[PDB]
Amino acid sequence: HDGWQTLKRFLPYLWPADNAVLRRRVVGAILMVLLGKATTLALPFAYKKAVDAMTLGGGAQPALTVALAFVLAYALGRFSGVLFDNLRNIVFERVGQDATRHLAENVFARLHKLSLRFHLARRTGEVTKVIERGTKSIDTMLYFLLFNIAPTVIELTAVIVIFWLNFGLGLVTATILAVIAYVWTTRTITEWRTHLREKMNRLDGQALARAVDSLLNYETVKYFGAESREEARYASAARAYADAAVKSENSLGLLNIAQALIVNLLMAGAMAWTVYGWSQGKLTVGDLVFVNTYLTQLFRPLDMLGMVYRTIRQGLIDMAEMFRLIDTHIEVADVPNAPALVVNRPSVTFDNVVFGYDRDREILHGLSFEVAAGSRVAIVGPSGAGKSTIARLLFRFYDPWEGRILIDGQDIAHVTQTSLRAALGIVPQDSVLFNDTIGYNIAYGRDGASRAEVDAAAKGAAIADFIARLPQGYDTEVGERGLKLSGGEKQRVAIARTLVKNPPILLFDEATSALDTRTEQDILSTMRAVASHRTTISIAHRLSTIADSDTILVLDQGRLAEQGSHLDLLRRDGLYAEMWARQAAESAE
Amino acid sequence: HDGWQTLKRFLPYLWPADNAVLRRRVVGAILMVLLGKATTLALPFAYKKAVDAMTLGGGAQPALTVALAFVLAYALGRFSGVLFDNLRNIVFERVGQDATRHLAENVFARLHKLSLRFHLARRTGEVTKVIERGTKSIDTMLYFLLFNIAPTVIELTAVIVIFWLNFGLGLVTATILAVIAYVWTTRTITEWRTHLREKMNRLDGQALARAVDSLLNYETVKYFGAESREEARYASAARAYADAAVKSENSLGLLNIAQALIVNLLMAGAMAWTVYGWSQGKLTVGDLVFVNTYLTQLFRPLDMLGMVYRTIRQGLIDMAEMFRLIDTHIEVADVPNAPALVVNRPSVTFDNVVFGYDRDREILHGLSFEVAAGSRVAIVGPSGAGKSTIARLLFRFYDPWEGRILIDGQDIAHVTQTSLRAALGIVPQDSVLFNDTIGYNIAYGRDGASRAEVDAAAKGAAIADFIARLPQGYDTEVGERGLKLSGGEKQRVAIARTLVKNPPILLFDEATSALDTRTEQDILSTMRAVASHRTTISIAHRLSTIADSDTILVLDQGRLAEQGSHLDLLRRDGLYAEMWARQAAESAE
Repeated sequence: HDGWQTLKRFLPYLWPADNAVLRRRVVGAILMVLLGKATTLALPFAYKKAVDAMTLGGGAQPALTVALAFVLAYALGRFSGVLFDNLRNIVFERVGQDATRHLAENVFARLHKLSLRFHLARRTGEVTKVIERGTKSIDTMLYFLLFNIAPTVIELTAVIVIFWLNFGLGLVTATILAVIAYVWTTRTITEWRTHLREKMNRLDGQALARAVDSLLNYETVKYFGAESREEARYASAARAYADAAVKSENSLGLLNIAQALIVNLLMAGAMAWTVYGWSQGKLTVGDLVFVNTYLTQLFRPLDMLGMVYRTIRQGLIDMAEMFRLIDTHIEVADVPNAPALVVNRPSVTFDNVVFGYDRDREILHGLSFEVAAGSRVAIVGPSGAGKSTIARLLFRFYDPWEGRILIDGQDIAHVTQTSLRAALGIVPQDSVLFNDTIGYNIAYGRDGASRAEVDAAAKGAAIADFIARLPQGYDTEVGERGLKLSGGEKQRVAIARTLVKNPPILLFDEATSALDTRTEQDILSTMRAVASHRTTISIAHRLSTIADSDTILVLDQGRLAEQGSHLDLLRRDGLYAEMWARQAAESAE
Repeated sequence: HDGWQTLKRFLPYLWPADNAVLRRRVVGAILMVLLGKATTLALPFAYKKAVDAMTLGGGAQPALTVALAFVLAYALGRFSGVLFDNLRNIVFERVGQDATRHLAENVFARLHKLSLRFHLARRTGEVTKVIERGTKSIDTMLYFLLFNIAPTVIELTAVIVIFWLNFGLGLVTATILAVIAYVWTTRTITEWRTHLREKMNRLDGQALARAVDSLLNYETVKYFGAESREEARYASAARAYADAAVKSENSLGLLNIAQALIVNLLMAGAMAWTVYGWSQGKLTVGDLVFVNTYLTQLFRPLDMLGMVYRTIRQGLIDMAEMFRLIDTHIEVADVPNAPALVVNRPSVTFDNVVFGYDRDREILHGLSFEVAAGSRVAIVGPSGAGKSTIARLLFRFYDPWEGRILIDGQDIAHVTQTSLRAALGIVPQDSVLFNDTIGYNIAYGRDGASRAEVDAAAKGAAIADFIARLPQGYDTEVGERGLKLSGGEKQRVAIARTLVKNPPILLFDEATSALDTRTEQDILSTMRAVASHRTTISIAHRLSTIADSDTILVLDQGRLAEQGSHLDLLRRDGLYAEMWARQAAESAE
C-alpha cells in the first residue's frame, strides 16, 4: 500500500500507449491547465500597466489608447482563464471516466474468471459494494488530485517567484508564513469539525429512532396514558440533537473567522508596505492594485487540503483493493497448450476419485465407474454420503485430490475449460432467473441463440403453452422486479436452457427435490423426452422418481456401495429396499 | 397552499411574543445582516479615496497618513464584513433550530392526540418520513430564504443606487441587463442540467444492478461459459453511464462559461466607460478600481436563484403538510366540562351498544349486559361474531353508534379520557416492547413508577427469576436492537405492566391465542393470581383455558347469544358443547 507503486500501476490505465485520442486528450488536458494558470497570473500585470499608464500621463498623452488596450486585455484575460478551466474539465472528464471504466472492466473480468471457492469465502454483495466504492472514490480522487493540487501548487509557486521579483524578501516570507498558518489552522479545525459532525449524526439517528418507535407502539402508548412521557422523551432527544447541530455550525463559523482573519492581516501588511514604498518613491501606484488583486485571487482555492489528504488516502485504499482483486490468481486453470476435448462417444469414467471441499474432511473416497454413452444412469444415497458434489466435480469447478475423471477416455483436467463446459448440461437443484425477460433466459444457453431454437426448446420442455398464456409472451419480464414463476415452471425454463445448449451429456442434480409430487409426475415424462439420445446422469432423492432408470449406482461415504438395476436391488433386499420402504412409509405418513 | 398565509401561520413560531431571548436573537440576526452588507458596500469607497489621495499628492503632502489610514480601513472593513456574516449565522442558527423544533413538537403532540382510525388509514412510516422531510426542508428553506435572498437583494439594490449616484444611467442599465440575462441563462441551463443528472442517475442504477446480478448467478454463469457475454453486458452499461456523466459535466461547463462570459463583458464595458470618463477629465483614477472591485464582489452570490425557487417550493409543500397535520381534528373527544370518572364499585354495563368499524358493515348489534365488580366474566364466540372489538370499544378508542357503555353507572363517553384509561387494564393479543431496557418496559405502566413497584410486579407475574437469569438484570436492553424475548416472557412483561398500572378492571384480549399449550397452562395460574380482587373480563379462543370462569357470555353477530356457567352450558348441550367438542377433536387431531 504505497502511493508510488500504486499509482505507477495505475499509470498505464491512464496512459495506454494504445489509444492516440486518449493520449492526445490527456496532453490537451495538461495544456489547458497550464494555459489557464498562465493567463490567470498574467492578467493583473496588464492591469498594473493600465493604472501606471493612466497615472503617468505627463509622458504618455494617448492614455486613452494605452489604458483602454490594457484594460480590455485584463477583462479578456479573466474570461479566458475561466474559459480554459472549463475546457480542461471538458477534455479531461472523458479520460477519467474511461480510465475508471477500464479498471472496473478488468476487475470484473478477473472476478468472473476467478474460482468458485472465492465466491464462497466472501459475499457477492461485499464484492460489488467494494467495486462501486472503488470506481466512485477513484473518480473523485483522480479529479481532485489532478485538478486542485497541481494548479494550486503551480499558482502558489508562481506567486512566490513573482513576489521574489519586483519586491523584497519580506513580502515573500510574509506570504509563505500566511499560507503555512492558514493551511495549519484549517487542517486542525476541520478535524475538530468532523468529530463534531459524527457525534451530531449518531445523535440525530437516535432521535429519529425514538420518534418512529413511539409512533409505532401507539396502542400501548394509549393503553397507559404515557403521551406526556413520550413527548418529553422526544423533546429531550431533539434538544440534544439541536445542541450538536449548533456546535457544528460554531465549528464552521470559527473556520471562516480564522481564514478571513489571516488573509486580511496579510493584505493589510502587504498594502501598507507597498504604500510606504510608494512614499519613498521606489514603487508606482499600480503595485498597490497589483498585490490587491493577487491576494484575493490567491487565497481562495487553498481550503481543500485537509479533505484532499483524506480523499487521496481513501482512493489509495480502493485502488489497492481493486489491484489485489486483479492479482488474485485462479486456483483451477487450464494446462498450457490445452487440447480441445473431442467427443465421439460421450462416455464417462470416474477413476479412484478423491475429493473433499476442504482438506480436513474427505468426502469422496473410492469412486471408480464407467457410464456408457446413451444410457440412463442413476446416483442415489443418504444425506450423509454426499451425493451433491458429483455435478460440481464433473464441471471441473474443483479438481479432485487424487484420481481422475475421463470423458471419452480423455482427462477433463487436461482439456480446455470452455469445451468441457460446452459438452455438458445441468439442471440445478435451485433454479435461478436473471432479472430480464423470459425469452432471454431461454436464449441464455447459447451465445448466438436463435428464436427457432428458442421456441424449439419451448415446445421440447412443454412450456410453449405457458409462453402462449403470458401477456407479453416471450417478452414478459420475469424474476425479481418482474413476474414471479412457480418452481415447476422454473425447472421447465432450466430444461429449455439445456435444450438450447444441446449437449450429449446432461445431469439432473436433484431436479425434483424441491418440487411437489404433481409437478414431479408431470416433469419425469418430460425428462424422459429429453432423454431420447443423450447420455443422461440423474441424481435424485426419491427413488420412485428414479425407479425407471437403466441402472442405479448407490454411493456411501465416497464409495461406490451398490450397483445394478432396480429389480436386482429390490431383489437383493438390502439398503436399497430399506430406503425404498422408508420412502414408502414416509410418503404414506 | 399559498406562501402568504403559510408563512403568516409560521410567523408566530419564529416570533413567539413569549421568549425575549428569541426576539432579541432574531433582531440581532437582522442587525448583523444589515451591518455586514453595509460594511461590505462601504469598504471600496474608502479604497477609492485611498487611490485618489495617492494620485493627487500635489495638494495633499501627508499622503502617507491619508492613504495608510484609508487602506487599513479597507482591510479592516473586509475582515469586518466576513465577521458579521459569520456572526449572523451564529446568532441565527439557534433560532432556526428552535423554530423547527417547536413545529415538530407540536405536530407530534397533535399526532399522538389524534384518533386511532388515522393510524389505520395511513402508515406510521409515511408519517415519520413526512415529518423528518418536513423539518429538514423547513430548516434549509428558512436558512436559504433569510440568508441569501434578502442580503443579495439588498446588495443588488444598493449597488444599483450607488451607480445611479456618481455615474450616468448607462452603467445602471448595463448592470441591470447583465443581471437579468445572467439569472435567465442560469435558470435555463440549470433546468437542463437537472434533466441530464436524473437520466445519469437512473442509468447508473441500471449498470450497478446488472453488475451485482451477474456476480450473484456465478454458478449458472460458469455453467454456460457466458463470461464474455456478461463482460460485454457490463461494459455496455458502464459505457452508457460514462457518456451520461460526460454530458452532465458538459452542462456544468457551459454554465460556468456563460456566467464568466457575461460578467467579463460587463466588466470590460464598465472599465472602458470609466477610463474614457477619466480621459475627458470628469472622473478620477479611483473610479476604475471602484467599479473593478464592485463587479467582482457583486456577481458571485447570484447563482443560487434557480435552486432557491425549487427549495422554497419544497419547503412550502412540507410546511403545508405539517400545518394540515396540525389542523386535522380528532374524531373522538372529551365533552366540554368532562367530569372525572369516579369508581367505588367497578361495575360494567353494556346497553344496546351498536358498533362497526365502518358504517357499511355493522358488527355489534344488540349487546346489553352487566358485569358485577370482583367477578370473573368471560366472552367467547366464533371467528365471525367479532369478539375482538370489545376491548377497543371499552377503551373508548371508538365511540359506539348507538347504545352506551357505563362504568359504575356512569357514561364513559361522558367522562375524562385519562381517568377512564387510568381505571382500566389490558393484556393485548400481540405484545409489543419498546427498543429500550426491560426495566423501563416494566415501569412503563405508571409515569412515576417506583422500583419497589417494579420488582413487586416482577414477582407478581413470576418473572423475577427471569430477571435474575438475565446478565444485566433489569437493565438488559430488549426488543429490537436488543435481546429478543419469547412469547410467554413477553406476556409476563405485559402482566407486570398491568400490575404497575394497578386497575380495578382488567381485560385479557386473547392473551393466550398465540401461545403454546405449556406456556398457556403455566400462565393461567398467574392470571388467576392477578384475578384475586379485581374485576376481570377475559376474552379467549380456547374454551378449556376459560373453563374455570364464574360465567361465560357467548356472543354471536353482535348479539348476546348465550349466558351462564360452564356446567350450565355443557348441560344445555348447545353451540357451546359443539364448540367444546370441536376444540377437543381439533386438539386430539
